[PDB]
Amino acid sequence: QVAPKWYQSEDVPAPKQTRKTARPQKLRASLVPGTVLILLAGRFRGKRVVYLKNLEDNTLLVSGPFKVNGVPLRRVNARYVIATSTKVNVSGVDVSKFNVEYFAREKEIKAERVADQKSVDAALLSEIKKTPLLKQYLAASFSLKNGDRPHLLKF
Amino acid sequence: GRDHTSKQHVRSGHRTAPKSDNVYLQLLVKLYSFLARRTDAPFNKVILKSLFLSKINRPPVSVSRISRALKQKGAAEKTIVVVGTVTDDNRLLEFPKATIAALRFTAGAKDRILKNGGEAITLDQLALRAPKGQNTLIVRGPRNSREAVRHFGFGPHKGKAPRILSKGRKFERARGRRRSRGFKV
Amino acid sequence: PTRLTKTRKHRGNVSAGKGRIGKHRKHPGGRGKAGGQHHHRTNLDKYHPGYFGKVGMRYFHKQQNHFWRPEINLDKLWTLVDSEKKDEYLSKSSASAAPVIDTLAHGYGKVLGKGRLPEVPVIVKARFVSKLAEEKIRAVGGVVELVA
RNA sequence: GCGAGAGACCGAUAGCGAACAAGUACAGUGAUGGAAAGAUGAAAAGAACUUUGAAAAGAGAGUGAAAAAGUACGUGAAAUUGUUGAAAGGGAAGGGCUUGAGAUCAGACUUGGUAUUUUGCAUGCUGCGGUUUACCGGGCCAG
RNA sequence: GCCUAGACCGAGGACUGCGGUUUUUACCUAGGAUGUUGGCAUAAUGAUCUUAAGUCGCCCGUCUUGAAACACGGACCAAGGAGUCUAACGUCUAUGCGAGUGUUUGGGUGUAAAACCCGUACGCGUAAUGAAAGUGAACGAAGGUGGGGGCCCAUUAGGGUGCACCAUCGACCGAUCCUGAUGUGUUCGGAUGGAUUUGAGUAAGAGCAUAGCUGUUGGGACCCGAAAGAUGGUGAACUAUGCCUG
RNA sequence: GGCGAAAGACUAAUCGAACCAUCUAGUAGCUGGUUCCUGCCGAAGUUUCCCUCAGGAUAGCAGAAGCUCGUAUCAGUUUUAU
RNA sequence: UUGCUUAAUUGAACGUGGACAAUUGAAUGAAGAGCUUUUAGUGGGCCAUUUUUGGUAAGCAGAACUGGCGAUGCGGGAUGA
RNA sequence: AGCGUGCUACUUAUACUUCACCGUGAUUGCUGUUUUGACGCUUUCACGAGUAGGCAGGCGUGGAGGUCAGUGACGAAGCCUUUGCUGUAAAGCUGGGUCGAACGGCCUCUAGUGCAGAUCUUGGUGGUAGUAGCAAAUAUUCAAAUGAGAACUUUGAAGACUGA
Repeated sequence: QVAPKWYQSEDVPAPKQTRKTARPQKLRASLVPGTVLILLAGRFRGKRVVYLKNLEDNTLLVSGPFKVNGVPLRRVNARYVIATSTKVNVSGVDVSKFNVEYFAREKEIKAERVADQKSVDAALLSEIKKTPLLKQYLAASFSLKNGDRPHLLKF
Repeated sequence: GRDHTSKQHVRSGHRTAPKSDNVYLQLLVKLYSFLARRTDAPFNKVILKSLFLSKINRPPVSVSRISRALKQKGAAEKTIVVVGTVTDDNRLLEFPKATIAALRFTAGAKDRILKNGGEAITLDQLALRAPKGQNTLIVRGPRNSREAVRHFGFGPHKGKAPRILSKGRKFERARGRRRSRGFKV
Repeated sequence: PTRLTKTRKHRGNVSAGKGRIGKHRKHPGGRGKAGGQHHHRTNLDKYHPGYFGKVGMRYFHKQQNHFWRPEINLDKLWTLVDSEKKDEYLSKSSASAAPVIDTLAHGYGKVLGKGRLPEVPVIVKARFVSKLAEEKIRAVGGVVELVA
């Protein structure tokens, strides 16, 4: 067999200096807070939800609202979401306290999270009541019927 | 596809190393590989090439050639460099005093040089007293005086020697070598 | 060594380097020097001119000892002088006392005159000398003594 | 021919034709021609005895380190064949490339580090496997 | 000039560079991928084998302009099976010594076919040329001219010296042809001077020895293959013919 | 050589010259075969001579070893002039 | 310089010395130029365009130039040197 | 979906462009940091068809000199095998099974050294294939015995034939 030689060093060289400085994410124009979204993947696929805040994790903060849909406050990915043209005035909804660590991983649900869900749902519902059939629209699931062509549909 | 104007993957056709496996010859190549690479003197690159040459391309240089080279105008005190064997010549009537650097000296050649107050150094000692080959004079032996060259390019009206085993009146002298026996070529 | 021959490299290739068309055969062209005047004439004429025919007279029972006469030139004549006394001889030699060089006892027949001598008298003993060799020897003050 | 000593020789289709009852068996009127054929085991200890069978044999048993050594004898290849298992199969089969399915194999929770508890050693607690959630960091596959 | 949609790839591995912003001995998109998140580690992933499907795929070797051929060999398997050795050589390479070189026919010695030691001859080389008798290589710094690596002096250039080698003109030796001095066993000698002649020559030696690949010749000569020829013997138990006896 | 009322018949399944052994591994310009891998380069069927025409030698084409040098002066090309 | 040549101091050939430098005297290109040794296989060829001879013609016979096949796969011509 | 003609888009070669990796050739640099590899390391660019043929580097087999104070009866060599791994390959190494006595690596040396073919040699084994076939010579049958077993042996009875 071919024996190893003294000159076959095992030292691991350091990597070169990388010039990949990350630059902030660009969202689509259709993703404006208060816009109603359709979730395309996950457990809640087909659910219509309300977009509240753009988190720093490059994700979107979204509510059902829970009392309407059963979808709680959670993050979603922009690329797994169809942004419709319907909008809800969310100027009266305080989404300031929600950040990345709010969703940090620590069934039994946190009391603070449930209270925040209720507090957000209050203002969200009070605004939703203004537009007729919006509450009925949210609670219904989206699906593709026979003959719907998404390349022709307006959302 | 490419239209090749020349032949592809052609080696240079020059020796890049000695065919020999002499360990001491390889130390001279090591020493003169460094000098040729690191000095930028033309003498160093010439010596490095000569160390690669085969035996017939390093003919012996007689002690008479060195005598004739030392007799050039202003060359009486130059360091004679011979990449090969320096041999004796009994035909010389006198030999001057000079420093000769050579791969090998015969017993006779070394004797005469020292007997006349000269110095016989090797090529490694040369790199000490002349790392750039200052004040040197490279001498080469006669290549076409070899016996095998007598028969090269033999043909009609060429004047080269036939490849023959025996020499005499009965050995390729009649027809084609004599106009009384047909023709002469 | 058989292992460095090309026979070991030709293994696996059909013709062993002899070609498929030519088909290495027993003796195409004949044996030895066959056809030297018929179908090998183009080779003998080109490379061995003078091969065919007779030149000169025969010599029945040629004894090569008669023609023994090795040559020595004048540029090599001082090598026959004893090595240890060469330098002493080259300095003190005169017409009253010059070194004697017996070329015959060293195995030479004729002294030829190529080269130049040291400007030193010598007494050369030879069976034969050339005209120019003896002129050069007397020119340095020497002489040639013919022996048998 | 007689008697010795050797080898970078051959190793049972080789080396003499002949490692063996080989110039033998055998062929040809004859002159002549001319093979094949080595190896159980350390030792026959070569299978006593019972049973089925007309017997050969078989099944038990026994000897043996081994019967996957039984004289049809060391090992026991391939062609070819049997049984079992798997699989495919409309006038061949076989191959390459690509993926699927089934089978097989491989691999980082690394010789992972951090405090931890008990199990275990000759020993006067010390090298160190053991355990589970913590913390840090890693591997691989993806967004 | 600006906006915008998608696909493939991420080689390299401290720094060094060119630029840009300079708010700066700082930072950057500027000499090649990083950041973050999830899952898995009884598996996601990869490979191989068998098989299905899609697509392509004629049976190899051979001679041949041309083979899948309705050209030839090949049922299958194992084992054996074909450029070898030698004498003498050419080129090239390696090694030793080098105007020399080669111990090994032989002797001495021995730890006995070894190893070690010795030397005369001899071979090849160092001189050629002529059929031969024979003769036998410096006018010169071993010549001149044009190049010529390298070295020296310069300071781009340039100058000097210029080995090998190339082209060329000469000189020297031998042969052939011519000329024909002093002389003489009066027919010998051959100085000197020449010639669109010639040599495998000189012109500061390069060889010898061993080994190796390759090529050559002779050998069985890469392996197998005739129809033939010769030498010495064996057969008329078949058959042909004659005879003897049935 | 024999023998032949003759067919080139027969002479031990052998006859337009038996069989046996040897010379002998006879010679073959002709047929068949010629055994591992990868890398790099890579042809010719043309010239002249040969009782040469299924073969050789020769030149050409190819490889290998290189050697002297380092852009010198070279080219399956154009232009100009002739 | 010469022994050649001219009536000759004329020439012819080879030179000494002096001047003319990067447009040193067209373009384009140059995996560089030159030189040598040694040896293999080959010496049955065939096809296409164009020119062309014999022949009624031929997948016929014989030439010229080039390119191919042989020695070569791959995409197209269904198939095909 | 023919013929003549025009246009637009589209399809896809081992071709071209960019990138990766392999090799070859050239090329940059490397000893006062050459440092236990300079026959090495390293930078860059271009290139890669191939019979006959040439050359180079390697793989494998029998034996030889040296070395591994190498492996091995606690199992060498051999053989079988979706146990795999390594190499472009020649091949090498390994898991399991079988087996029973020697064998390998590395540096060199050496050769009777590598097979698919030669109507190859010797040996063995198939398909064909339970197939062709076992059909001339008139002709057999019953019983008993023997025997494990009787178309086929023996004996008896019969029927036949050879027909001097």
